[PDB]
Parts: sequence; C-alpha cells; structure tokens
Amino acid sequence: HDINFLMKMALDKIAFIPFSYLVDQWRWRVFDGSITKENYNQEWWSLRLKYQGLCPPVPRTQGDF
Amino acid sequence: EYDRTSQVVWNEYAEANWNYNTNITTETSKILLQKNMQIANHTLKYGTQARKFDVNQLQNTTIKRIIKKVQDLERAALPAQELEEYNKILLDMETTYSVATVCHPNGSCLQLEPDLTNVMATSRKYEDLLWAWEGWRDKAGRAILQFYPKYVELINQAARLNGYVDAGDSWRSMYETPSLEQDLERLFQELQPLYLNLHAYVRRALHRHYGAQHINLEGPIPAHLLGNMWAQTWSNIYDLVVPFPSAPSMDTTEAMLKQGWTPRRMFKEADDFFTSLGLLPVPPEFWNKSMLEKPTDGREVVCHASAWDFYNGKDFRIKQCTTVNLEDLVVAHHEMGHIQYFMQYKDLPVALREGANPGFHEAIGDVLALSVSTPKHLHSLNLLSSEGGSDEHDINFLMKMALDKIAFIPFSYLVDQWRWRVFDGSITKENYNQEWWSLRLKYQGLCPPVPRTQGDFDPGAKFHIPSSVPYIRYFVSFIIQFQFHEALCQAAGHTGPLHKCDIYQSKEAGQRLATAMKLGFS
Amino acid sequence: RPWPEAMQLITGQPNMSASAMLSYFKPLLDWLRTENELHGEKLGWPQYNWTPN
Ligand SMILES: *[C@@H]1O[C@H](CO)[C@@H](O)[C@H](O)[C@H]1NC(C)=O
Ligand SMILES: *[C@@H]1O[C@H](CO)[C@@H](O)[C@H](O)[C@H]1NC(C)=O
Repeated sequence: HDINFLMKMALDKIAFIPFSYLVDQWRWRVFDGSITKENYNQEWWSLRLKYQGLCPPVPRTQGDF
Repeated sequence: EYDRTSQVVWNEYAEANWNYNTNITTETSKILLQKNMQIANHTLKYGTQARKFDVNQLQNTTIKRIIKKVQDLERAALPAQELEEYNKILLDMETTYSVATVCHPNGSCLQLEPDLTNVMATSRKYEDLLWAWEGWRDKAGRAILQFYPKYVELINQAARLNGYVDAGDSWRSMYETPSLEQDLERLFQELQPLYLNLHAYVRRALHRHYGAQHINLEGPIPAHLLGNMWAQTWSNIYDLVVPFPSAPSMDTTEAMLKQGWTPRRMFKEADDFFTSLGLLPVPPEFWNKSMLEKPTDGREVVCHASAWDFYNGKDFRIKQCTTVNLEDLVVAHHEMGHIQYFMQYKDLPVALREGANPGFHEAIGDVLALSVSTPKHLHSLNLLSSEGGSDEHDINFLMKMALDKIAFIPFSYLVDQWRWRVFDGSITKENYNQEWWSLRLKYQGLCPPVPRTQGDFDPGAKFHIPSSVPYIRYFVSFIIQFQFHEALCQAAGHTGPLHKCDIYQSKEAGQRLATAMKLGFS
Repeated sequence: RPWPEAMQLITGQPNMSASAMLSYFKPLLDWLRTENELHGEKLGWPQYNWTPN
C-alpha cells in the first residue's frame, strides 16, 4: 500500500516538475531573443527531449507552434 | 631574463614537436612528454616569479603587457599529478585520432587524409558516401569519447586556477573583448540571408542529382552529401552546382597537370607572389629543411597541422602535404602568410611574438590567397581565363568562391559555440552529441543521414576537438579577410567590381599591410 | 518582507533545497532503483534521435 500510494504521488508531482521547469525556460529564451521566430517549435521540442524525455509522435514541421 | 631563457626553451620544445610530428614512434612520444614537462616547469617557475609583481601599478604599456601575459601559467597551473594526467590525455586523444583508420573487414583499409577525404570528395554514390561518413564518425568519436570528459574537467580546473571562468573565458580572452560573443552573433545574423540563399540553391542542385528519396525541397540536406567529411567547406567541387556551364569557364584541373606543377614550384610561385607584393622573402633553408611531399615509408606525419615556428628567428617550416590541387595552392598561400606573419615581428620580444589577434594570423595569410584566386591573376600566371570579359564567367567564379568562405562561416561559428557551451557546463556529458546535432540543424542546414544515438561522439571527428585548439579564430579571420582585401584594393587606386579586384605590384598596399602587421601583439 | 525571511520563519533556513523532496520519496526511490536493476534497464534515453513514426 505504501509503495502504491507513493507511486501515485510521484506520478502526480515529479512527472510535473520537468515540464514546469521547461515551459518557462523556453518562454524566457523567447523573450531574450535567443529563439527568434523561424524555430519556435524546434527549440520547444529540443527542451522537451532534453528535460522531460518525450518525442514528437508525428513529425512536427515548422509552422505548428 | 624571461625572454633570454624562453627563447632557447621554446626553440627546443618546437624541435621536439618537429621530431614527434615527423618520426612518429613511441620514443618520440616519450621525448615529447618529458619535454612538455620541462617547458611546463620553466613556465611555472617564471610565472610564479612574475606573480610577485603588480601589473596595475606598473606605469608603462609594453612591460605591463609582458607581465600581464606571463602572469597566467596556462596548463602549468595544475598540480604535478594533474598536469601529468592532462598531458597524457591530450597525447592519447591526438594519437588515437591520427592513427584511426576505418575500413571494411574484407582486408582493404583506408586513411583519412590520403584516401577517405579523396573518396568522399570524388564519389557521387549515396551508399559509398554514407559508408565513409558513418565509419569515420563511428571510429573517431567512439575512440575519443572515452577521454573527452576527463579532458574537459582538467582544462576547466586549469583555467579556474589561472583566474578565468571554466575555460571559455580563457579562450575568449585572447581577443581582449568583453563583448566578443555579441559582436560575433551580430556578424552571423548579418551573413545569415546570403547563406540561406546559397543553401537553398545547393539543396535544389542536390535534389536534382540524388532525387527525392534522400533530399526533399523542404528540409535539411544530409551532412554527407556535400563534399567534406564535416561539410565545413561544402561543394568546393562545384561541378554539380554550377549555374550555367559555359565554354570559357575555367577548368583548373588540367592547368596544373600538363605543366607538371610540383608542390615545390607551387610554393615557389606563392613565395614569388609574396615578394612581388613587397614583402621580405622566406629563408633559403626552408625548402630544403622542411617537408611538403609524400614519405618514403609508412609513418609520415599527423593527419593535419599548420606551420610551425621555433621562436629562434631562423626556423619557419611548413608541414602541410596534400599533393597537387587548387585547394592545395590556396592552402600553400595561407601557410606562406602564416610564415611571413611569424617572420615579420622577429624583432619583438618572445612574449609578444604571437600576433595581434588569433584571427589576424589566418586573415592576413588568406587575404592574398583570396586576391590571387581571381581569374585575372590566374590569367597573368600560366592560365587563360576570360577575366571580366563575360559576366557569366564572373558569376560562375563568384559562386565557386562562395561555396568556399561561405557555408564555412556557420561551421566555424558552430564548433566553438558548442565547445564554449560544453566548457561552461551547459552541455552535460549525457548529451554531448544531441546538442552538437541540434547546433548543426540550427546554424547550418544539415541533418544526420543515419540515426545518431547517444554514445556516438560526432564532434570528435573534427581534428581541432581532440587536439584542443580554438576554432572561432577561423570565423573571425573569414570575417576580417574581406575587410582587409577591401582596404588593400582601395589602396590599389580602383574599386569597380571588387569581386575581381587583384593585387599585384601594389607597393603601397604591401607597405600599409606591413606597418600594421609588424606591430604583432604589442 | 523579502522571501528568504519568510522561508526562514516557516522552516529555519533562507534557502530552497530539494532534500525534503528526495527524503519524502526515499522508499519509492529505493524500491524503484531495485526494480530497475532487477529488470536490467538503463536510465536516460540513449537513443534520443528516435521517433515512433
Ligand atoms: C627517426 O627514427 C629512427 C628510428 O629507427 C631513427 O633511427 C632515426 O635516426 C630518426 N631520424 C633522424 C633524422 O634522426
Ligand atoms: C621541475 O621542477 C621541480 C621543482 O621542485 C623539480 O623537482 C623537478 O625535477 C623538475 N622537473 C624537470 C623535468 O626538470
């Protein structure tokens, strides 16, 4: 029971930690001018892969945002 | 006293470097290691003596500059065990990159400099190019990845002891610019549109040749379908991207075959052009004491290097050997510029015997090479070209010259951008290759032909990465050499079509180059 | 008042640390490490250039 409850709480919180770290990181880099406009989705997915370890299920071309 | 002892110490060290780079054995490795220990000892002793001095209160400039430059110990700031480990790591990386040969296990094996580069620049089959590229990246990167994190940690420790911040400041401090990164980013953003247009045109040509399965109109081009193992200077072979094949278009392939055109006489021609510019000539012992051809045995040299200076005022050898080509001629001009720069400030003290800016060396070496590559000067020497007779010939020459010196700007920016990021801890060991390929996609327009998983150290395929030399000097020099050429052409009395302006018996331009190039690091 | 003062008032230190988060999940972390080593799996994603389709 202890392991099940702790696993549920981990899925709730620790799974959320990296996404919340990455979204504002991307926004900060956008505001600083380090993202420009040509590659909005590319840097976002690079951050997703680097921090949260997720991959685009379908090839995300530019112009998707 | 520092100059007096440093002259002989560094002369002996350069002799040891010659002996290691020409007579490669294990005794050469041992001698090189122990002489590195000796030069580290001397540098540590004199830097420790100079640390008792104060630079701020010294009311002068030249002596202040000497003391400031001697203040840092560079590598010799590490402890004894750490310095020994760092030297061993650097030597191991160099020797595992130079000797690495990738081949089909059938029995036939190829080397990078002789064959792999040739078979990549010559072949036009997708599968063979993919095999060569993947095999070389595999072998070199997987060899070097084992050492690289240790080298990063040790160089960071050495820079931190020297007073810098994580070995990025140490290499950016050679330019004496607190705002170097911003200026270089602005320059790259300025050059971006022309590079984008060239990339689109080259992608169109490659799609015309290789079809649509490999290359699509929308998207990056694979990094191996360009002409180089690293795509640093892609499509220097422009036979596939020639705008319109015209009759008066230069061949520059048989124009150095029916006249012989040995490397000795090509270097003689480069030196003759240098002297006709109005600059002092290279000593006669250089040709008969250096080496620039293929060996008589199996062990000749390291894969790639540059000119070597011995700081004793007489030894100005050149090590490059690449047989005979037009790229060989331009590289010979570059190395002659390197040697002439090493030779101009012989009068200066040893501490100032480096050059005004790490990019200035290459820029001044390559500006005359850019000047001599125009069809007019080629017409004036052994060739017959239309010169400015036809605009189509001019546009073809411009495209061929822009496949060089452009598409090299993004790579020369990218390599040192990645190295600065890894040195400052932003790139963790776990994603050395992912961030490198992200930079390749972002700055250049290249994509990995094969899925490149973690554990493949692709950046280790470049020679400058294990050899641990800065690479952004090439970007700076490629930015600056065009300014130098513009000024020298202005001194020629005419500008007109600057793309075909040629410098030849321009005494005033040579004098202007000399008065600002003799300054050195002063 | 600035944040560190309230941080010290609530707990005792004017700093942010992940030690409490790690200590809270310590039994789960240990059991998960044991299960992962039993199943023979490697941490991270050392095939980063992977896309399902
Ligand atoms: C190069 O190494 C060989 C190894 O047998 C040695 O005999 C020879 O003296 C070396 N070359 C020179 C020029 O000393
Ligand atoms: C370097 O100097 C130290 C000073 O303690 C000395 O012990 C050592 O033998 C020297 N090494 C060489 C190669 O001269």
